[PDB]
Order: sequence, then structure tokens, then C-alpha cells
Amino acid sequence: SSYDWLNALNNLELLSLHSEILTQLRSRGVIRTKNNPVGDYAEWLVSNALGMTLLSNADAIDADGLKVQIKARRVTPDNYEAADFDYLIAVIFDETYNILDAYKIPHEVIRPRVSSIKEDLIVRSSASVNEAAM
Amino acid sequence: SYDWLNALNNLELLSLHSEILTQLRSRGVIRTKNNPVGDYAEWLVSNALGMTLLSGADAIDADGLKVQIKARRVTPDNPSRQDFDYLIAVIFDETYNILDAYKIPHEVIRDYIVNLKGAILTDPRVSSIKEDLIVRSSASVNEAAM
Repeated sequence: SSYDWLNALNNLELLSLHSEILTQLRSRGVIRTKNNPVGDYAEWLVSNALGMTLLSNADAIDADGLKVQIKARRVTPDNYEAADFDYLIAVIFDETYNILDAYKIPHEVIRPRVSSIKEDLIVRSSASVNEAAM
Repeated sequence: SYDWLNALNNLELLSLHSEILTQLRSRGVIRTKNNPVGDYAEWLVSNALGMTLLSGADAIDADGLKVQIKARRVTPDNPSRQDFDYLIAVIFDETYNILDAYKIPHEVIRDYIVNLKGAILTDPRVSSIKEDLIVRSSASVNEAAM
């Protein structure tokens, strides 16, 4: 909830804490690499919530066998593909990683036909997380 | 250490991860959210040696030469050590203390993906700059990297 206490850490403590977090997430299987943690988390969220299988390194195959792209973005004050997939799922997080929006974008949409999946993703992800905690 | 991280949920871990990076960006230590170990290396070498960071080359040094800056943190998984005038290569241990820091002229890279092992480190055109980083850094920075 609160992060002003970060002001009291030195840069080396922040950096060591940062890596321990990524070690913790990797050990839980939430992120598969240290390179893009927000993207890896979205992929873990969407795959578990919607019954998709992740691909190592399309990002996933869904429950009907379609090829899916998963991209994520976090809202703050601060600032082609030539590969085939059937649709993109785009997740937008707030500062504390609550889902602001989630979009299903068929590949055909380039540069309307895209629909929100926000409610379905939140519901099935909340069931997923609470179930796993058991 | 930070064993209390085990008591957080994944949403809290990621929120903290992003707030840490925002804190570092606000201090000018990290410049982008993508390469924090590399951005820290650049902050370290630039402040120690009086370089200006660029948004091809990563920095201009105090004599106007173009510098590439690369960093690596050695972890339990592996300890492998793998237009610009020279490259500066920093190697951190797990807790971000500097194991080694090398100055590698572009000419040396041509003659040799570069492996900081064996003959490249004994090439007279290559120098360690760890000692220079320690001397020339401020006592505030130096107290972190002892």
C-alpha cells in the first residue's frame, strides 16, 4: 500500500532488494526470466486465469488452440511483428498492479473491433489466486 | 537479507519492484526501467570518472572519448565473464560490490561477444579501473562499495 519508506534506503539496498524480489518471483514460477517482470506476470495471470498454456521464450496457446499475444503496461505519471498469432491480450495495470483494463485485440487490427475482457479476467484470476493459496 | 519477502503475495512483490525502480529513477541512479544493473554501472562510472551519459555510445568521458558501458552481476547460476573508443565492463557480485572493472579499447575488441577470461585481460592495452573507481569516487558512494 505505501512506499515512502523506500526513501530511507540507500541505492545498494534498493538494488539488492530488487534482485531478491525477482529471485522470489522466479522461485514461485511467476516470472520465467528476469528480463521483463511485468510482461511475465501478465502472462502468468492470463494463462492461469483463462486456461492457456505458455510457450517458452506467440506467447501462449489458449483453451481452443488459438495463438495468443500477451502485453502489459503500467499507468504512472512517468513515461511490425512479422510473426503469426490469432489475437493479442493487452493488460493495463495501475500503480499497485490492479487491472485498469484488459483488451482482446484480433491480430487483423493494425495501425472498434476490439473488446474488453476486464471483468472476465479479474473474476477468473481472483478465483485462480484464492484457489491456489489453499 | 530479505527473507520477509516470502510473506508477500505476487501482486505486492511486483508493486514493490516497480516502486523501487521509481525510487532509483527519482535519484538519477537508474535512467530506464529495463537495465538496472547496467544503469547503476553507468551511474557509478560516470560520477566516479566525470563522464556524461547519453540517452550508439553510452557516455562521453572527461576527455571527449566515446564510451560503451556494460555490466554483469555474477550469480549462483553462473560466474561466466561474458562506434566507440573504448568499452568499460563492470562485474558485480551478488550484493553489488564490484569484483572487477575493465577498460577495453575498441581496437582490442576487434582483435578478439567478448570473454573476460585469459589472454584479453593480459593484453597491455587493457586496464583494470577498479582502483581508479575507488579513489575518484566520493566517500558517500565509496561507503556503499567497499
